Amino acid sequence: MATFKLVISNPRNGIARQVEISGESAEKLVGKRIGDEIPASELGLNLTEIFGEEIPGDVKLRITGGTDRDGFAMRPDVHGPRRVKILVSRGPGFRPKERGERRKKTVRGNTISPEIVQVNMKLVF
Amino acid sequence: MREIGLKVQPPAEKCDDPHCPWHGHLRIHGRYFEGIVVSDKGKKTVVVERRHYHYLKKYERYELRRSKVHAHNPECIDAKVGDRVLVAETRPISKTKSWVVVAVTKRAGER
Amino acid sequence: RKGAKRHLKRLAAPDQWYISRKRYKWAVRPRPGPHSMKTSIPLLYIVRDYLGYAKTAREARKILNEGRILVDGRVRRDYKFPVGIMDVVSIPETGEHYRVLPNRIGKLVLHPISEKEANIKPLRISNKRMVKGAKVQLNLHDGSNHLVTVDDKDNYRTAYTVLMKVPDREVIEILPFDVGAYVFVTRGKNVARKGKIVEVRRFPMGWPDVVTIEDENGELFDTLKEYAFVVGKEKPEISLP
Amino acid sequence: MEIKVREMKENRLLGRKEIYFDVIHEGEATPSRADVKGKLVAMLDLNPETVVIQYIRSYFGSRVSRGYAKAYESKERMLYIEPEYVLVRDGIIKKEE
RNA sequence: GGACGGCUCAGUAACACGUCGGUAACCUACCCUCGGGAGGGGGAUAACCCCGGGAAACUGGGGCUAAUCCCCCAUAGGCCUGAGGUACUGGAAGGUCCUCAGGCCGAAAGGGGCUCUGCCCGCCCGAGGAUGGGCCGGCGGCCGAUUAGGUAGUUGGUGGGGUAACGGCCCACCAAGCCGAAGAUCGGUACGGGCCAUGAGAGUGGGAGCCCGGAGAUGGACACUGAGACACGGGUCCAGGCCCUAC
Ligand SMILES: [Mg+2]
Ligand SMILES: [Mg+2]
Ligand SMILES: [Mg+2]
Repeated sequence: MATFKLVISNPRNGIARQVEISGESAEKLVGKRIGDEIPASELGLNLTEIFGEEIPGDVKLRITGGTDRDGFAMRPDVHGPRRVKILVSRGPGFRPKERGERRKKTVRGNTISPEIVQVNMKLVF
Repeated sequence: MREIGLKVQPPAEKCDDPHCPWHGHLRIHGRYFEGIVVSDKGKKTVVVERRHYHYLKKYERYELRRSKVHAHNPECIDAKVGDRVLVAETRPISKTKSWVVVAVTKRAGER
Repeated sequence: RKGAKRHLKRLAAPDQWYISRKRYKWAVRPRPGPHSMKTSIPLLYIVRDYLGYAKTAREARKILNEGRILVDGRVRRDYKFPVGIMDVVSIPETGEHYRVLPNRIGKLVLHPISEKEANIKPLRISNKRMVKGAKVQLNLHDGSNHLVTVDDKDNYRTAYTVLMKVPDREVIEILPFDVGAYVFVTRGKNVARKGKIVEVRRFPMGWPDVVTIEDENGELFDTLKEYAFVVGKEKPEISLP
Repeated sequence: MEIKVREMKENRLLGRKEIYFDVIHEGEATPSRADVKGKLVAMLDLNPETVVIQYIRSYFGSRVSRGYAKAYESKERMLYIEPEYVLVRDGIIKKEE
């Protein structure tokens, strides 16, 4: 399959909702990178959606990241759909405790693939 | 003319490298001794030999012990093989050189 | 190995502390401070062991943090603070003053004194820089520093002594290093010995200068100029032993 | 029991009289801190609320024990300076749970 | 703050150790003294809230906020060079200081608490000291000649680079030096010492336990951060081995 759990985030409210897509909408998301806007109109999810009120105009989604089935987060700095194991020193995919820790962490690349599960989406007005 | 800390006659001519105590910026500190030159091949580099006697507690006797030092030789003091030079300790000038010749008593003849 | 020392073992301690070296494992490592490790002892040992106002370091630290012990007119709350030669340790609540001075054995002792002398501290000058502003910084043996001017820069010389009023730091009574000057030795073999200077020898290179000193009983002994501390012109005037 | 004081020195820094004393207990066991404290306040009209006994040590072949006690000017100084185990021993404090 | 302490003695025949000395060839947070300063702006982000992902280890997105967090500007200050004056110390000035030039780098938390108009704990710069180290040198301490020639950046020099700092430490170019039969080189063994055992002593032997120093943290190699580590309870890779796993 190509199903995806999208966490949509409204910054106007500071609020978020999880919605699972499972078909050709998901397959349309496939191939997109962090930084790529998409409209909920074609994506399928309604506009009086789970936020209930404060309905948008036809506000457009934008990808911000997400994790895969094995738990590794996409890093926009990395190009491709595949995983790498890199020294990072502060990035998404690493929460450093000491001042100069620099651990090597496995991450996923920016562009979406079937192996993704969590997909973070800010709605952009 | 400067008066480096140990009273002995300076050279006559005054033109040298900065690694000369009197005419350059080299400093001397620590220990100083007289010794005999046994090599003068290297440019601005001689080998000075001491000869002290070492006591053996067991055999109640003495043995000679030679010690070379590898000093710097400024052209104002062009000490040659045989001369009783005065040598003094300074900073490292090379891998082996940490000493500098300052004065001479020449020796055309030896035994 | 990888860095500095934060500890001290009581056997590896200075030889001039009166410490009871085998009773425990550890000793107070002195902080960096006025004097050196060779001419100091920590205030904890002074409060607990010498004077006996505490059997325990917790009591001593409580005292020091209450502020009952001055060192040259200043409250010292740190138990690792170095207290050195010719230092004045005052306890006002008890009306006591002590001069830290060395013994003939070479160890540091507290000589009792009164308030008048307790407002005095003699300082061997020990160096003299020219600092910005074209001012003269006297660099004194307690690691202290005094600024003077290019007018009396010549009245101030290196091995001289300066009497100092310490809670204010006002120079009184410069005492020069000359012949006839009364002197108190601080280190060496002839440690807590005193007398008048007789001679000085120079010794070309970095070999330290040496002074010949005449005691009260007419004897005549040498030591180092750096270990010769001037206390007076003809009389010690600081109540030494 | 017989108390015989050796030394009684003041400490204004901490605020306490420090008493060193002998307890002669010929023929009896070395006495209890309670009894020693009572006899001590009597011998010296001290405030038992502030008197604290540090040690009573009996030696080999002596039946003359040696003791160190402390007499604070204030119970608050006593509770601040003196440690909890000493206070518990003299019974000033019931261990707090 | 964690670079101490604590453990071990593999390696190492070496300036590793001991001792005398040197650093005018260097670094030093905490601490002391003195002398000065704290001006003007700005920003983000944890915690928290919404939603989570992943077997775990771990980790994402959005919203919100502060600081003794972070950034900027200027003033001080720091470094280099050039010129000259000769006030300082030193045994001796490539040092300090004074004046002038050209430049580059470039601070700070007037923060917090009280009995608040004063006090306490604090921030930055400079000068020195102290503390702790780095580096240099003289002397000193095993075996083997069925190990005799060794060395090729090797010895030195000129000029540089680099370093906290001197240095063939490294580089370019010049030369042919350096070590050695008083035993080099190679091999063997070994942490060094204070000390210990023994013995009339001379001496022979040992150098786990306590202190001092050194080195190492499965083997090997490399870095980040920090005053300080190439870091036993931090990081990365290889080798080797083991553990959990939803492989
Ligand atoms: Mg700026
Ligand atoms: Mg071994
Ligand atoms: Mg193991």
